[PDB]
Formats: sequence, structure tokens, C-alpha cells
Amino acid sequence: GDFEEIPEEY
Amino acid sequence: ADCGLRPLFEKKSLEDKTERELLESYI
Amino acid sequence: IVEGSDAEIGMSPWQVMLFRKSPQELLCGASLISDRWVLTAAHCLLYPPWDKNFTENDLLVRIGKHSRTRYERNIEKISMLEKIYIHPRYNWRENLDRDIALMKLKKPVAFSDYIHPVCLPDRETAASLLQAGYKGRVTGWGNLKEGQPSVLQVVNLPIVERPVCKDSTRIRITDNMFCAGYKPDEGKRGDACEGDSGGPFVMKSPFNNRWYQMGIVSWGEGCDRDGKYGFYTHVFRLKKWIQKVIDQFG
Ligand SMILES: N=C(N)c1ccc(CNC(=O)[C@@H]2CCCN2C(=O)[C@H](N)C(c2ccccc2)c2ccccc2)cc1
Ligand code: NA
Ligand code: NA
Repeated sequence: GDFEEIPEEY
Repeated sequence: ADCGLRPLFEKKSLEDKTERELLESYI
Repeated sequence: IVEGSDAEIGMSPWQVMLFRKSPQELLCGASLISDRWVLTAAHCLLYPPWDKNFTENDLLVRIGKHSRTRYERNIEKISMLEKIYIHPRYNWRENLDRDIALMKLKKPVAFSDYIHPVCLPDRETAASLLQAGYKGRVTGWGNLKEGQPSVLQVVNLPIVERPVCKDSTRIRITDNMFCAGYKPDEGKRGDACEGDSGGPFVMKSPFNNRWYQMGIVSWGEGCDRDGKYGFYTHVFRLKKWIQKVIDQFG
């Protein structure tokens, strides 16, 4: 829930 | 070959803050 | 990790975070053992009592991390899984015996100041270092108590005598495990905890000044309880399986 978003590529 | 040697520590001959605690227990 | 401290930057550049894709959450710890192989605990991937059975496509490997939740742009590397290998005699039914699994990455990760593989022990380093009272180091982003850390946590813990390990639990202990932690009488504490699973217990060889992974965080009864100890998969004992897997599948 509090994990910053990872680049969509991954 | 280069395993277990940390760029920011062993490779620069710097010690982290508590590795000596480990060394001192290898009596 | 409970009763640990914040890691220094690049202190554990073999630390790997197992990260689930949806929902985006920490799954487990793991470790980098070469540019394409990651070592972890089998229960991180397969634990039927809890309905846990992950496949390659369900996760990512994040390497070079410090911050738990942040995306560490220009520092961490995120890798996809080509294939999971679990020990064929991993005993999830009883006691987590042979709690070990390998993951091959789709592509080699680039080493850097923050990404670097740890060594796996030879029989001689093992005999020399795996002695009651010798301390290893455990790292992870798991619970701080039996909340969660902002950054990687570290704790140094002494290996415990086998009779003491057995007498502390009702679980059947095997030669493929060891336990570590302080006794109540020793005035120091600290332990791994949930979320630390799969991460490495490492020792620095005094012979060649290289870090070796002696254990994998496997199981415990609560966390940092007085008179209880953390239990770790004995990496050297399962090395034959490790080499065979890498020798067979590159
Ligand atoms: N304090 C620690 N060092 C530590 C504690 C927990 C972990 C995460 N590992 C786990 O959670 C593993 C997965 C199956 C359940 N399990 C556990 O650690 C259990 N708490 C533990 C156990 C051990 C082996 C097999 C099944 C269950 C147990 C349960 C009941 C009575 C005695 C012992 C990792 C580290
Ligand atoms: Na017992
Ligand atoms: Na304890």
C-alpha cells in the first residue's frame, strides 16, 4: 500500500 | 572471482561500522 | 529485523528484495550470488499451508536497494524471473528442512557500487566459521517487532550451540539448519522476523576478507523472544544442489 510506483516497463 | 568484496568498503579499504564485532568473535 | 540498526549505504550489495507485482508488496528477502542467480528461502515461493505458490510471472527482483518502499531511481535495478528452482526435498509439511530455492533472471544485472554478489562457502570456510559464538550478520526489510523500517536493517548475531538450538523448540531440527541469537543472560538482543525471510546470514572470512553467505533466514517462534533463536538454512550443506542447478541450467 505504501510502496512507491515502479516504472510501468517493469 | 570478485564475490564478497564490496565496492564501497573492501574495494576502497573502508570498514563498515560493525564488521569488527564479527572479526572479534572469530576467536 | 528487530533490535537492529539502519544499514550503511552499499553495506550489503548482494541484498535482494522479492517484490510481488500485484498488489505491489514486499514478499521476501533474497541474495545475489552471480549476475543472473538469486538465492532465497523455498517457503518464500512455496508454502501450501498458507496457500502460497508463486510463479515466475508473479514477481520481480529488486537489487541495489536501501529504502524499503521508495523507487530508487538510478540505483536499484529491477529484474524479471526466467525460472524458479525449489529444492526437491524441501519439507514444507513439517519443519522447513532444506528451505532453499534459486531464481535465474531473464537477463544479467549490471554490477555497481550498490549491486555485487556474495560468495558461497567452500567446505573449509564453513568448518572454520560455523562455530558456536562466531557472529554472522542478517539483513532485511522485515518487521521491526513481532512496525516496518524506512530502510534496510542490519543485526549481528552469534551462532548458537546445536543442543541449545534443539532445547529451545519443539520443532525437529535437522543438520540442514543452524540457529543464531543471544541468550537471555547475554544482555544483547536482536533477531530476524517476518519479511526477512529468504535474506542472507553472512560472515566475513578473516582469511581472505570476503563475505560469505552461511545461512538463509528460514523460521523462528515469534521474533526476538527471550530463550528463542532464529533458524537459518545451512547453505554449505545444500551446496551440491546449488551447483548442480547452476551447472545444469547455466
Ligand atoms: N524470528 C525469526 N528469526 C524468524 C521468524 C519467522 C520467519 C518467517 N518464517 C516463517 O514464518 C515460517 C514459514 C512457515 C511458518 N514459519 C514459522 O517460522 C513458524 N512460526 C514456525 C515453523 C517452523 C517450521 C515449520 C513450520 C512452522 C513455528 C510455528 C509454530 C511453533 C513453532 C515454530 C523468519 C525468521
Ligand atoms: Na526440543
Ligand atoms: Na531470542
